[PDB]
Parts: sequence; C-alpha cells; structure tokens
Amino acid sequence: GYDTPLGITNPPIDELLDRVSSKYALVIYAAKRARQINDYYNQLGEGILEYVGPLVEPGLQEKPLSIALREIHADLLEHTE
Amino acid sequence: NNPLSGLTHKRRLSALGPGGLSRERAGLEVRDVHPSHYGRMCPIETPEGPNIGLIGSLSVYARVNPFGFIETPYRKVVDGVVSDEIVYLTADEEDRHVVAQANSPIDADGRFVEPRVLVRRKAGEVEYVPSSEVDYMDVSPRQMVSVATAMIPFLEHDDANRALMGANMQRQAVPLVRSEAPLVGTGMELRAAIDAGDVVVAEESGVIEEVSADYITVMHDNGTRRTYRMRKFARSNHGTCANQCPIVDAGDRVEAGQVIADGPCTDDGEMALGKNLLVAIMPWEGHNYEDAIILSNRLVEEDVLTSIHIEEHEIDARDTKLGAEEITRDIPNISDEVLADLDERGIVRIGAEVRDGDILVGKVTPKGETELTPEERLLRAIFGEKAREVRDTSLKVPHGESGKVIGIRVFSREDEDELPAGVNELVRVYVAQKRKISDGDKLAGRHGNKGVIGKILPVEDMPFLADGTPVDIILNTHGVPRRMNIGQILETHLGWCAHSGWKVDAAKGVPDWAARLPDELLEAQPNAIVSTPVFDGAQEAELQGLLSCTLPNRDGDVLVDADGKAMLFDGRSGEPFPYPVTVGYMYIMKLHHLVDDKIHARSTGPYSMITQQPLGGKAQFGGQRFGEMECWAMQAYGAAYTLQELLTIKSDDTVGRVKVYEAIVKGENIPEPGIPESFKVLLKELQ
Amino acid sequence: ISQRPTLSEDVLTDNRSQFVIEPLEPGFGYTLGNSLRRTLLSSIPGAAVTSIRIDGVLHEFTTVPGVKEDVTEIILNLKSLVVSSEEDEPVTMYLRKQGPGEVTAGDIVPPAGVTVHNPGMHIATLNDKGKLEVELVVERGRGYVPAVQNRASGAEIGRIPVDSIYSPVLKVTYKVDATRVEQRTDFDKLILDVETKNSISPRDALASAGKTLVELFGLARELN
Amino acid sequence: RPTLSEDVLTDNRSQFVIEPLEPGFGYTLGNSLRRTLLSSIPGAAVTSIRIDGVLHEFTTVPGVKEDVTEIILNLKSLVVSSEEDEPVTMYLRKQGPGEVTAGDIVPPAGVTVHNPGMHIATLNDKGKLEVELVVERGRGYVPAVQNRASGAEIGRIPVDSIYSPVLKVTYKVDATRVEQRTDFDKLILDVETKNSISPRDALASAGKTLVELFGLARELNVEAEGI
Amino acid sequence: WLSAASFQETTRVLTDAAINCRSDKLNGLKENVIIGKLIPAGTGINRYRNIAVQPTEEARAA
Amino acid sequence: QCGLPKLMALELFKPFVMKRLVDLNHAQNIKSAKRMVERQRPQVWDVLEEVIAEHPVLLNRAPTLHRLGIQAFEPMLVEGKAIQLHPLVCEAFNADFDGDQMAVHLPLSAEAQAEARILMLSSNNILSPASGRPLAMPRLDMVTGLYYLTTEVPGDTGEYQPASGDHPETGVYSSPAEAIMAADRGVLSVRAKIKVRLTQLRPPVEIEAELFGHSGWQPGDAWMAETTLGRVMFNELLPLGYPFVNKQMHKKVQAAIINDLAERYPMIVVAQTVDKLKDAGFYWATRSGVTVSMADVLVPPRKKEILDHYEERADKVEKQFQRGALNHDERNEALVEIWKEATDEVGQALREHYPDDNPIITIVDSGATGNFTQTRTLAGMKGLVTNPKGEFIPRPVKSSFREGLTVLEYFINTHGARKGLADTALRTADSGYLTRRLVDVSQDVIVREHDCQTERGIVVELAERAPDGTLIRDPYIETSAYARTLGTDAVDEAGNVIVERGQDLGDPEIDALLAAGITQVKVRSVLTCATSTGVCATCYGRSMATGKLVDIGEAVGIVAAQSIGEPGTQLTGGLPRVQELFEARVPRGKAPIADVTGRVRLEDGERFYKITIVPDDGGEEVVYDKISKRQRLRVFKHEDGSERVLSDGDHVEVGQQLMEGSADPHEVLRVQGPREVQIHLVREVQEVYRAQGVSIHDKHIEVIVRQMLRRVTIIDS
Amino acid sequence: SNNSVPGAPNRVSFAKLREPLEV
DNA sequence: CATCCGTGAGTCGAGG
RNA sequence: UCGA
Ligand SMILES: [Mg+2]
Ligand SMILES: [Zn+2]
Repeated sequence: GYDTPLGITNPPIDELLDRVSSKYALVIYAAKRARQINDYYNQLGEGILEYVGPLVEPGLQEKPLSIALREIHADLLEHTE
Repeated sequence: NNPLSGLTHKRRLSALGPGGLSRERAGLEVRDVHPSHYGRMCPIETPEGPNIGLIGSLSVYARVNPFGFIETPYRKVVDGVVSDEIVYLTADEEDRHVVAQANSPIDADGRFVEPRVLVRRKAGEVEYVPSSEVDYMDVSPRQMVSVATAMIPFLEHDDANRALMGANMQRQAVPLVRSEAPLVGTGMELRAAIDAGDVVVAEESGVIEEVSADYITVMHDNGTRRTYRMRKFARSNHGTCANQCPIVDAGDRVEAGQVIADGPCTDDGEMALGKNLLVAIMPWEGHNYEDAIILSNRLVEEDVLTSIHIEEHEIDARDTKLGAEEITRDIPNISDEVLADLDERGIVRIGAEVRDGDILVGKVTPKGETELTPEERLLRAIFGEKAREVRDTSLKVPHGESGKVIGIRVFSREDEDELPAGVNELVRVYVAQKRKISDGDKLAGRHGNKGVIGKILPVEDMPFLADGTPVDIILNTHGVPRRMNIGQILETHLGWCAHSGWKVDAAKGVPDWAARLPDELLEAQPNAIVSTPVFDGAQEAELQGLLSCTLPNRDGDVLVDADGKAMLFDGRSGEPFPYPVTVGYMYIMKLHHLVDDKIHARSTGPYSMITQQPLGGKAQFGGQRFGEMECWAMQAYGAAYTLQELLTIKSDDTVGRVKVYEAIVKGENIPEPGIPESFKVLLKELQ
Repeated sequence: ISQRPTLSEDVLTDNRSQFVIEPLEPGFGYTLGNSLRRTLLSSIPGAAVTSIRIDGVLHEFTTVPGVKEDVTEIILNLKSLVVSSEEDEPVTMYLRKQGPGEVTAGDIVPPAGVTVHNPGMHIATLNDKGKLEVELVVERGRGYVPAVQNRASGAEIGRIPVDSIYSPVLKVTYKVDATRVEQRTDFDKLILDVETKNSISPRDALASAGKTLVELFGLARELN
Repeated sequence: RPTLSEDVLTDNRSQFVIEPLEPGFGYTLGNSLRRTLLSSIPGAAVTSIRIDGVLHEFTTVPGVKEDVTEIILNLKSLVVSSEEDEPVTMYLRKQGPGEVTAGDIVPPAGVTVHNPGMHIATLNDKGKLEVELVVERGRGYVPAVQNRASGAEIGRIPVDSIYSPVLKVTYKVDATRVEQRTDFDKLILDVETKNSISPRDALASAGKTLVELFGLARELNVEAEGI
Repeated sequence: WLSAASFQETTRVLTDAAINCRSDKLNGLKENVIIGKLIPAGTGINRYRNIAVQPTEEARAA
Repeated sequence: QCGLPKLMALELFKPFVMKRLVDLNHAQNIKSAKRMVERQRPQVWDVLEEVIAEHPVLLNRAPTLHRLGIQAFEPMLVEGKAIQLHPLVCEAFNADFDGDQMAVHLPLSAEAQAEARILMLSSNNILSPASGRPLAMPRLDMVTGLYYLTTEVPGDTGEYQPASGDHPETGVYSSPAEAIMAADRGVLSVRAKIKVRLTQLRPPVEIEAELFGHSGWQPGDAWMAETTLGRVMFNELLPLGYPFVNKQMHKKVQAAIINDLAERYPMIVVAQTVDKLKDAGFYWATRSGVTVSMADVLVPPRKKEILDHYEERADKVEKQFQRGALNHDERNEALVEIWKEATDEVGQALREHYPDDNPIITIVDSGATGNFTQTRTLAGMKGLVTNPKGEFIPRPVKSSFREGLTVLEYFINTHGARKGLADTALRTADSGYLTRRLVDVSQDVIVREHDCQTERGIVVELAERAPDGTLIRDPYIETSAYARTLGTDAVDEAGNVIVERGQDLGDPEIDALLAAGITQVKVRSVLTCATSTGVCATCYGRSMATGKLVDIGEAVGIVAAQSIGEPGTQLTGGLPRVQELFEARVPRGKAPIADVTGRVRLEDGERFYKITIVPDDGGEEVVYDKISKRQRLRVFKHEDGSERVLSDGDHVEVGQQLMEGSADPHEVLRVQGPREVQIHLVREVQEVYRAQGVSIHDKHIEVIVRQMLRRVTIIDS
Repeated sequence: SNNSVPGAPNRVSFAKLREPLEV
C-alpha cells in the first residue's frame, strides 16, 4: 500500500524483484526482451517471423525497455538462466 | 578580470619558477605563515589549490630594498614617545629590536598610556614590556594585510579560511554595465582604483576644455593642452569589458592627481566590484539550500547584475599545395539566407547578430583532386551539377557563443600589412555579449560566502518589508555560523544603517556608547558611504546603537529594530512570517564563473590522434573523462555492459562508434562492442 | 455572527492612493490584499519603448562624436523613460537636437496618442559640435519583456532592441486592522497602498487589476 | 489560451485542477481561495449544550460509557443546516440499553440533520440521557470562551462552533509547459466538505463570493484585460 | 601481469614477466576492462548473461 | 528526477532527435535533419521532449570515492543552462552548491538503460554501502524545519487546559481538520500540547494493545492522543500503518525512522516517504524563524569574569616558573590545562545564558548542523591554537569573533588555519592512494557461490556482563554483529535455541539474544568461509545497501575498498596507522607480546625495562628487553579489572600485549597463528576509525584482510 | 574623512587617527 | 638497526 | 594560473 508510482519508478521495483532471483538478473532479463521488441518493430516492416510483439498495450511513444519492464510485472514472460 | 585583479597580480610573490623550487619539492614548512611575514607578506592572500602557500601577496606598506629583501615601515619611539620619523626595517633587523602594536594607546604628545604594553619580539614571541623598553611601534593596524585583503570589512570577525576565499574571489569579480560603489567600505577602495591604472588620472591641473565619450581634453594653467583618450569597449585578457566613462562635465576645475574618468568596476574613482543588495537572512522553501542563492527578477529587469563579455575570433587564408585559400562570399552549397549577414568580401557586417553555427568569415580552400565517389559521380550526372574543387573551410561561430558583432579587423598581405610567411588575408571578428545574470551564475560577497544562483523569482514573489519594498537576495541562515564569517552579518547591519541613515541622541549629552564615535558620523544621510578599516572601524557597541538610530522611511515609519531584524511578508502566501528576519544591505560581487561559459556537452566530434579516444576540453568540443575512480564506481555497481559501453563504443572503437551512430539513426539495436583501438596501441608499444 | 456587504473607500495623494476595504472575514485581509499586489506588479497594462535607432549607429556598443555618454548608457537612461500610449499598434517617436547644451525627455516628439510624463529626465550631455538624431518605437504590453526577442523577427541591422518594462506600477503594499475583541465584533480592515509612475492613476491601476481578477474568478462559477 | 476547470472525484471530497495560469498567478490565486472556503461560507453548528445529570464536568454522565469530553467531540462533528439566523433549540432524549445516534435527534422546523447515522454515546440499562442543544449560524471557527454565556447557568456548557461547511483544504502549485514556456502555473486544489454540501457546490459559492469583492475595484473604469 | 603492470612499477613488472614467459588468462576485473571484455562481475557473469526470455504459452497473440 | 538543461539534452540526444526529425517529415533526410538541430529550429524542442521519455542519464561528481558518486536519474527538461539536482543525493555526492560541476553520461545500449534504471537509480540507493545508514535523508533546512513543528512548547497559545470553575475543558479537538482551522484563526499554536481524536493514524504499539487488544487497527477506528498539531502532520507522511511517534525530531530520531522503514517497508515506499519529508521540512524551515543577527549571537555575561580568574591562575604559574621551581616542559603543560579548562567554563556560560529559542543554539542542539565548539569560538572564545609542531600554544585567544580578535591573535590563528588546509590537501592524496591499492588487492573478490557450507565462523562479544549484575551492550555491536549470519545455533542456558544457523541477524534477533542472556555468538565470516575464487554469499551476509542477502555477482571487494577509503580524510594513530596496518609494516611502537603464557616477573631498572616470564606449564624462563619510554599496557586481567597496570606476579595469556603501542602482526602470526592475526588486524584497524567517529562494518575490512594471508612461504622444496 | 588627498568622494571613517604615511 | 638508488605521492573541470 |  502506497502512493501511485510516477514516471520511471513505475513499475515499482520491489514487486519486480520478487519475480527474479536478484537485481543483476532482472537487468538482462528486461533488456533482452526489450531488444526483441525493437527488433519486432524494425523487422515487421520488411521481415516476417519476428519476435512476438508487445504482450501489453504500448503507451504512446513508450520506450522498448518501458514496455518490457511492464510485462515482466504482468508475469507474461518466462525466465531461464 | 577586473582592475583589482590586475593590481594584485603585479604584487604576487611566487616561490615557483627557475632558481626556486618545484611544487612537489615544497614541504609543509615552506607554505604556512611565518613570523617574519608581518607587514611584509600577507598571511591571508594565497590560493586554495595545490599552489597554497607558494603564492603570496606583498603587504600594503612594504617595499623592496636594493638587496632584494623586504623592508617594512615602523614608527620610531625615542623614549616612550612616538615620533613621526619612520625608518624601514628588514626582517633580521626587526628581530634585534622590540616592536609595539599600532593600536597601543598614545598620549596627545606621543607618550604611552600604560608602562607595560603589547610587544612583538623575535621568534614570533609576545610579552608585556615596560614602555622604557619600547623601540618602535607599528605604522598602522592594517599593516600586515595585502591590498585585496584590506577591502574586506570587519575582517577581524571572519575566520582565516573564509577570509582567504574572500580575497581570492574579489579578483574574480566581473565588470557590470555600470558600477555602484559599496555602501560599506574600508577606505582602501579609493587608492586601489587609482593605482590600478585602469582609471584616468589628471597629470597637471586646470580646467576641462572639452569632454566627449571619445576623449577628455584639459587646459593647463601654463597654456599646454593634454588630451586623454577613452578606452571604449575593449576585450580584456579574460573577455571582460574594459570601458571608461568621463566623470567631469565641461568646464570643471580639476586639480592634479584627480580621477576625471573611471573604468570597469569603478565609481567616482573607487573600486566598485559589485552592487549593494537588499538581503534577507532566512531559509526560503529550500531554494537556497546548501549555499545556493535566490534572486529578485528586478536584478534582471534593471540590469543590476548584467555584464558585457567580448570574444576574439580569428582565421587566415594560407597558401596550399592545391592553390591558395581565398576568403570570399561565395561558399559552395549555401543559400543566400545564410550569407545574408555578409558583405561583398565574405565578412560579417558590423552590427549584425550572430548565433552559434552561423558564418563569420567565408573562407574556401581548393580540395585535393581525389577521384570523387562513383556513387556521387552518378548523383552529379542526374542533376547535371559539376563539382567545385573548393571545400568549405569557413569560420563559423563556436557553440554557445552569441551576440552582436562589434568590429572587424582585416589584415591583407596585399595591403602591405606584414604577415607571417604563407598567409594572404587575416580576419578578426569581435563579438560582444550582454549576459544577463541567470541560474547557475556564481555570486559572492567579501567574506568568502560564495554560492551559485539557484532560482530567480518574479518580483512579486519576493519577501518584502512593510512599505512594499521587495528584497533583492535571500541568503540561507544555516550556512553562516558554520563558516565563522559573521562579518557578513556585521556588514549587513551597517549596510542598513548606511541606507536608512541615522542620528544619535545628543539631548542629555553624547551617549556613552557613541563616545569613541568620531563627530562626523553622529548624523548620517540616507545612502551614505562609510569606512570600516581593518583592525579598526566599527565596534559591536557602536553598531547596536546605530541600529536604534535608524531613520524612518518616507512614510515616517522605521523599518528595522535595534536587533537589526524586521518583519517580512511572504510574497507567495501573503501572510507575514512568524518571526523577525534580519534585513539589511550587503555588497555582492558577480564572479567570473558563469554557466554560459562552463556548460558543455558533446554527442560525437573529434578524436585523439594516437589513442583514438575523444579529445578533451570545451575549446575542443571534447568529451568528459571517465577516470580510474569512476571505473570503480561502475564495477562496484556491477553494471558490466554500461561500463563496457563507455570504454568501448563510446570511446576508441574505430569501427564501433560509427555503427552505433547508424544503428541509432536507423532506429535499430545497439551492436556488440569490438576491440579498443587503444589496446591495440599498447600491443604495438610492447612489441 | 454578523452580515454586512463590504465597502471600498479611498484616501488620496497625487501619485499614490490608499484604498480602505472593510469589514472583512477574520484573518482574510492579508491574503486578500496580496492577491491584488501580485496582480498589480505583474499584469497591469501600460507602455514603453521596444526598439530604437540612432544616426550613425549600427549597434549598442559605440559612441556618437560630441556626446558625453555612449550608446549603452544612453539606452540605459531611457529605461527610466515614463510613457503612456493609446495606439495598440506600434508607433514611432522622434528626437533631434544639435549644438551645445543638454538633451532631455522633453525634446522627444510624441505623435498622436503618446504622452511623456517626465520631461526633465536626463538623457545625454551634448557638448559643442555634438549632434544626436534618434528614432524611438513604443508599444503596449504588460509586465516585462526582454529586448532579445525583437532581433530575430527580421529587424534590420540598424535597429537596437531595448528591454520593455511595461508595468506602470511602482510600489504596492498593505496593512490590516483586525479587531480581535472577544465578541461578534471580530473583523478585519484592509488598507491597500498603491503608487504609480505618473503614467496612470493609482485608482485606474486598481481598476484594471479588478477587471482582470473578475474575469478569472468567474470560471469558478460556471457549471459543468 | 483560456483556462480550464477539471475534477477528480470522491463522495465527500474531490480535487480540482486549474491550468494554465499566467506565470506567477498560481500562488496569486492559491492561498486566497483557500481562506475563502474555510471562512467565507455560512452554515450552522453547535454553540452550547446542557446535560441533565451534570453539575460539574469531571464526572461522567450517569449511565453513559463515554466521558463528558468524548460526547462534546462527537457532537462537534454533527452536521446541521438551520434556515433562520436566530438561535434555535433541539432536544435529544433516549433511555434504556442501546446506542444513541443523530437519527434520534428531534429537530425544529427548517433544521435538517445530514448524518443520522453518527455515533454519539453508548447508553446502558437504567441509563437516562436528556440533552438541550443550541444551534446558531455563522462563518468559520469560533472558540468556546466566547460562548460562556449562552445557556442557563444550571449546567450550560460552551462548545467550539464549527460553522463552516468546509472541513479541510490544501493546494499545490506545479508548472505547466505552454508553447515554449514552462513558466505557466497549474493549480491543484483539495477540498473536503461536510455531508451538508457537495465540494463541487462549495467551490461555486466560494467562487461567486470572491467575484463580488473584486467588483468594487473593477467598477471604477473596467479598462483592460483579455481572455 | 596485466593487472600487475597497470598498477605500479610497470617497468619492473614487464622485465620479469617477459623473462618468465608468463601467460595471462584474461579472467579478472582489471584484466577484462583493458581489453574491453565484459567484466567478470555483476551482470557480466554467465549465470545472468546467458538468459533466454520467452512469452508464456498462456500469453498468445490476440 | 534531475533538471537537464534544454541546450545540454539536444546535444546528448542529437542522433536520437535526428531520427525522429526525419520520422515526422520535419526533415527530408538525415543530412537536413542535422542542419535543423544545429540551427536550433523551433521544431526540435517539441521532438526532444518526446525522445527523452523515461530515458535515464548519469550524474557523476568528482571525486568519485564510493559507488554513490555516480547515480542515475530520470531526465527532466528545463529552461536555463544549469543541472538541477535533488537535495537528498547531496550527501551521496558530497556536493554543495558553491559552484560544483557534475558530469552527465547518456546510456545507449538496451542493457545500459536497464543497469541505469534498476541498479543505479537514485531512488533505489538510499542506504550507504558502508554502514547501512540512510544517506538520502533530511539534512539541513529539512531537519531544522521538522525539529521546529515537532517541538513541545509549554506555554504556547491554544494549549490544553483542564476544566475548573465555570469554564470546561479547553484544548480538545474532534479531528485534525478542526485544529487546522484553529491555528488559521490564530487560536492554536502548531507547537503546543493538545488532545485530538484521530481516525487515520495507527496509535503506538503500547497504546493500540490497550485500546484494541491488537484487534488490528483500521482506517476509521478512533483514539485520543496527547501531542502537538505539528507532530500529527508529520505522522501523515510516514504514513498509515506505521505506529505514531510522539517525540521531537532530532536528526538521530529521523535517522532511525527511515532505517526502520528501510528494513520493513519496501523501497518505493521509503523513496516516496522520504520525498514527502523534504517538502515538509523546507516549507517549515521557512516559517521556523531561524535567523542570525548580531543580537542572537551573544557574548557571555561572565566573559571577563571567567577569563580574569584563569589569567590570575596563569600569572601564578608564570611566577612559579620565574623562581625556577617548575620545569619548562611542565610550565606549558600546565598552562595548556589552565586554558583548556577556561574554554569549557566559557562554553557552559553560553548554554544556560542562551535560550533554546536562540537560532544559533536551535540549529546546534537539533542535529541540523554545526558544533557547539564552533558556537564557543563564535560568541565565547577561540581558545588554544596549534603550534607548527602541533602542540597547543601556551598563549590563548581570549577573544571571540563577535568581539573582534586582536591583530596579533588573527596572525597566529591564520598560521594554523593554512596548515590545516595544507594537511587537508595532503591526506586526500594519501587517502586516495591507499584507496587505489585497496581496490587492486581485492578485485578478484566476487560473490560466486550461494554458500560455502563450512561450519567455521568466529566468536562475537555480544555484550559485556555488568559487575553489579545484569548486562551491558558491547560498544562494538553495530559494526561486528548486526549484519552477520549465524554459523552455529545460539542457545541460552536452557536447551531452547533462540536463533538458528543460516539465519541473518536483525534488530529484533539481537534483542532476542540480548534478553536471553547469551553474550557470545558464532557467526559466518569472509575470513572463515573458504571458496575457490572470491567468497560465497552466505558468509558475507546482508548487503548493507539492499538490507537483504547479497546477490550472486556483487563485486564486494571494490565496494569494501571504497567503503574504507571514502571517509579516510577525517583523521589525525591517525591515517598513517591505517596504512601501516594494511601494508603490514613492522610498527613504530613495536610493543612486544608474550611468547608463552605464564606468571609475570617484573624486574624494572631505571635505565631499562626488562621483563621475564615464567612458563605456566613447566617450560623455560623467557625474557624480553624494553625501552623505558614505552609503558606497560593496562590489560584486563583475571581480576576483571582492566585498569590494573602490568605488575610482577600477574598472569598473562599467550601473545598478550606487554606494553603500550602496537604489536608486530608478523610475530602475532608465528606466535598465535593465522586466524588470530586476522582478528587483531580487523580490530586494530577499527580502533582507528572509531576514534574519529567513523563506522565501517567489520565486513569490509575483513575482505581486504582475507586477501593478505592467501599466500604461504616455502620452507623446504 | 579617510583619504582627503586626491579630490575624492567623502567616505567617513570610524577610526583612530591615521596620519603616519599614505599608502 | 642505519645508508644509496629507484618508485611512489586524490579526482574532475577551465584557460593560453 | 583559476574552480569544486
Ligand atoms: Mg563545493
Ligand atoms: Zn562461505
């Protein structure tokens, strides 16, 4: 229970950290998905078979990282080490 | 930077240099304050950095003897009786003698008051000594200080640490558009301005025969005429504005040695290193937290803290192997909109405005006849446009620089102007800036109370006194008793008394507190100027009492109390502040550390010739340095990639940075960093 | 425990006037007068000089032969020039004076609708052989607009833009007599103080202040 | 650009958003509108009370759980609208085991209790309770020492009078970025009201009230302004 | 020798290293920074570096 | 957030804006897109605002001593040409606003932004990695502002009054909303003690149980309190769910609250919570009335009275030396004492003569900033100044700064002042040097595994046994135990175990062991736990920053180095001692240790100290030779009396320090063994930073120490 | 007055009389 | 235990 | 030379 997380504090990191073994893992976890998203948008224009697009509604001009970091919180992604 | 700055630089005493010592060779014994320095070298004035104690200022009354030692003036005492006869003494000579402090009470004839007096002795040792044993006494209280040290009011109330910065920063004050004298002075402000040589002094007496902004002409008594030419808007060594203006009107009887026209930071022949501001000692919504400073918009809308800066831009047309550089108005692939502010030659016209990236001197050079691109050859046949062999090498405005072009100086080998071998046309373009004070500009007082401008509120937001007068500057209370520089508070009290004026009560006699107070000060006009000489001047008793005599305003109302405080209204909420806030006037100097110069940033740019790292410096459009200590901070965080990035694709990966740029502009993903070219250098240096 | 519509009295002086307002709610006066003070000092319409042009001058940083001051100090003195214009569109003033003697604000030639309110204002000291031909442009605005805005528009190289202190208000304050006597006699009396630049009356300044504020608080009354 | 008016809701309170104001007007409008809602709106509250079985305060009322103190406090939170300016009187009597509420109050004509479910005092068996209430009209807040003579001196108790129908108001001023200017002010206002009036209404009255004041100034010439 | 050279007495370090024919296995912070490799710490280690992220089978295109 | 200038950003996001410029057809190609930016066309400002959306940047501030010298922020555009900074990270960067310059670095790669937003974001790094203490906390105006409203003023207006006569109970409000409307009228003071019924604040743990029986307090449940209106407002920031605090907010108080919030409540709550505090403090720092006038700085009444008393005591000493009864080394040694005492008496004069209203004192006694020793220097007297040698000058500066020091006084004060700045410049070069060596020795030290699984640990003196009875909290508790994890079950007298093995030590878990009476616990350490490369996760324990178990991959070695080298500037043993230890030099003191335990045979001669030791267990007499300049260390004997100096017949353990000074660790190694010499080093190191008020958790020191004994010599091939 | 030598503006000085020698 | 040579001795920025 |  708290006040609404604003800007880059959202999604709240505490709830993010719960779905991962450690802080360091969360990073590569997020970014490697962010790359997939940005590939999807660039590939899509001229390439089929791209990585699956945003599993959540993309905010207007939402950064690829900002998209990935939300679906992690939505548990829509699988975690492998 | 300012007149005083130069004067002090002429009186520096450096231990560095050939014949002397290096910086590393200097131990801790050399730098600190020695007993002999008294009256010879200032104990306060010395740099803060790694040069501390190795650079010193020569004391005011000191002079150099034909044998290269430092003599200092002392008053001679025959037998308890002070004589006006003065002899200069060298250091070792003083040791064999016994010196009395200057402030030791003296009979109206010249005799001492108490048998035992304060006495200076060899090895910096002090002891009370009967008057029969007094040989000499100090000339003046302010004998041990330097020139810049002596302009710090209530010096004896500020600790050496902040007093030190106080001196060092006055040399950093910037000449404003017009200069006000300080309400509170020490008396040194006069002699310093004159001796600086950056004002205009009349050689021989007479009458002002004709005055103009350009020059002043004086008719001597003997008949001869001497004309003085005004320096008008000239660039200093540090891009400040040396500008002189005539004091006297036409037909003024002027005597010799009088200032007839002062220059930068000078008002009526006095050092004017800043403005007199209305201060308020209170924390204010955090906007002055940790030495930051809050300003009144008035200071912007009335150019109170506005200064002029001039830069000097240069370029030359040389002889090349492909012909010669020719300066011209015809530059390849440029519209007539950009060239609009040029003459027929290729130079900018005087009075025009310039922004960064714009063109000043249109110069073109014949480029090497290399086989142009087969893909650019192809592009030149479609549109049928033939390529010129001349590449644009024009002089463009450096980033951040801007203003009005206030003069052009052309030199031509053609016009017999003797140039270095290989140059044809050489151009100089002087651009001036009217820099209004802004957030991040470093402000300061004389007490080492520095600080940058945090926020400038609209004039209505400002905490204001009863009669609606908004304060100028809001200093933070927290940062005062920590620095032991409570002279700034003393200046403020005396600052208000000097603004409101005062009048002691003579009814029932002259009050006992104002008994040592000279007659001339028992009655003071609004906005009067006074002197508080170092180790003399105002005492805490007289100050408190003067706060009681503060004259009421135009509405017949007194504005501050005997405590020195007053009641303010928050210009935001309207409700009055719960407690009395200390209010008065303090002299504030605009320091030459402005954001417009200091700010800098760079995407990409030039690169080091060997290491293929970025170049360094704002002058080179170079990148910052992520040093060894910053690398640790990275590792400690465990951000391997960020650290990898910074030391690879951001730095010296020849192929890396290029593909990074392409990936970004194409909207793609950042590629994997390659091998640092720097490392390749090492393996070639080891081989 | 009492109801009375509030008044608005006035005690005058040529350049400044005290307005008295009572009876008001307890502890209401201070935040009421301040609301006015922050309206006056900021958004009261007036007029002043925007840009100028001088014969033989191409930029702010030079000297005209035969005059004691330089252009910078001249432009600087003109900051204190008090003007009132009716022409909502920009107009052009004039000033030309030769030979020995002093030049002032009186020597300005204001066209139809423009009035100078301080003729004795010192501008420059023209010595012998000194000539000065100036061309001044005045506009109507409010608050403070910096010179720097004029130049990028397309202004010719002859023009020298000058800061604009449109606010015809000088100094404003207030005081409050709150009868805190334990009764239903508890109220606050407001005394507002307004001083102008002899460009407009203190009263008219308070009028334009009210007209502004009324149009602002009215949006709190309109329904959703 | 002309300014807007917005609303984020809750049953008893809501937040209002004003933007974009001309730079340096957020604080010019801020504190002024607050002291209006809290002081310049007329309502009704309790001036004084009277208890039957009380001759001094320290002893609690015969048959009641709560102390004399804790009942006054509960009554201060009672929301009431009286139609006539002149002081009226309502009675509240109840006996036996149970709990007395604001729905039990016997109100005069033109006087309405808006929170009939408010807890007041827990009575037990053989617990008698007869109270005489004094209701007036006014503005803002009035101490108890100023009401020390408004009841019969056989058990008259002076109470803090909270006439104002607005309970608590706070405001913050952030900056909106209009055009190229990031100087414009945005005004956020928080307003909580009693169960008597809606906050959305409380502002319109507090708004209309202030329009009258600034009339006096405007009346003289109605010179210049633009929206 | 890399980590040793970039510390102190670099000339002493090298003379000795070149005689002993010392081979450096590039496994260390200082060692990895110089050649620009990912430092063997934090997100640099394989345990976190080689991660496969996939959408849950439940998560499917609309 | 951070205020990133509009001109700065446009150059940093240059090829990022060019991207979107040719996107939205503002430019036809990439070349023209460049020209648009350089010309600074009015379009780009709208484009840039989009590009920098939640795209973090780095703010560096040299010198970068610890890893908090570089932190990430969410970039906010702003008119002007200056970087705007959050007041709370000032403690981390050691950055004031007297012209400081901060570098800015823009992360590009996908991972980089992730490492920036997660690892290095300022709202995640609240705690210091060196002590676990909160660095991002109310610091100056903030603390003073809060200390204001939370102070209980006795006779202030609106105060609670009991009922008596014909007037009832005065000063009891139904709700915080009412009390607010009181101060607004002007009846209530925000600092006066009153009684209020609250509905949105959980009562103290002690009172909730009384009023609810721990029925679980609920937003809506009422209760009565006895505080001030201010203290209530402050508790609305903690906010709900946190037990009410009814005290005045000294810095030590607020420090604990955050630290407690650091433990329990999640990071984003703490971040938002601490943000609210800053706002409140600043708003109230303004209306705090904290102001400095010549008036508020007052000279003591007994000024000349006290100084004339000791000057008289001095002239006696002068005349007693004039007859030559006193030694010269004794004369000054006594004059020092006379004036050292005088200054204290001057200090006492102030505190009482000064009202706690006095803003000079108000700031001092509230932990906001400043020492009273400064206040003494300011209004009382300067005191003793230091000789070039360092010894304290026989002559005292009787003048305060408010009175105006005499000419000759200023000069000698200046002398010391500059040398003080000289050494301050030199130690920094020594500290930074020691730091860089410390980094190099411990780079290969990384958290590699989850657990070593060894049962080896080391004993911790939890608490001393008080002589009269009961117990006393050891003074090393916070730095040697609080962050450790157990390696052996902690049992009291009974068979009942209090804290298991594999369990982190927390604040209550210490209290569970403290009330149980057990005064010694075995804990896992970096020293004991042996893993191949670096160290495991378990033994290292709770990461001082996270407040949880250290992650697998943390470069604890370098962090340890930074944690030690960061505050290395504040020293007088002194800093050289720290180097002398970490470099393992045969010490200056060279205090001997007993080779074999036994009975002590003191046989002192006036020309030389000789010490013989008769072996406890048979053995042959071992004898040392000592110089009379050193003195025997007052070791805590079997008598449990430490103040007993070494005497003949006493009993010393093996390796027990004989005389004062420092024991050669090399001898400690051969005599007492590898493990022992590690524990001596750790605490001898600690003893240096303890003296200057620095608290580094033993964890960091151990990491470096471990890297010292990793090698063994070769006796036989 | 302080320095009554050149023809300078009058700056009044709290002082003991300083007449040894000018700067 | 004391000498002679070699190797250390904070970071970042600015300028000419 | 200067700034933190
Ligand atoms: Mg600093
Ligand atoms: Zn282990």
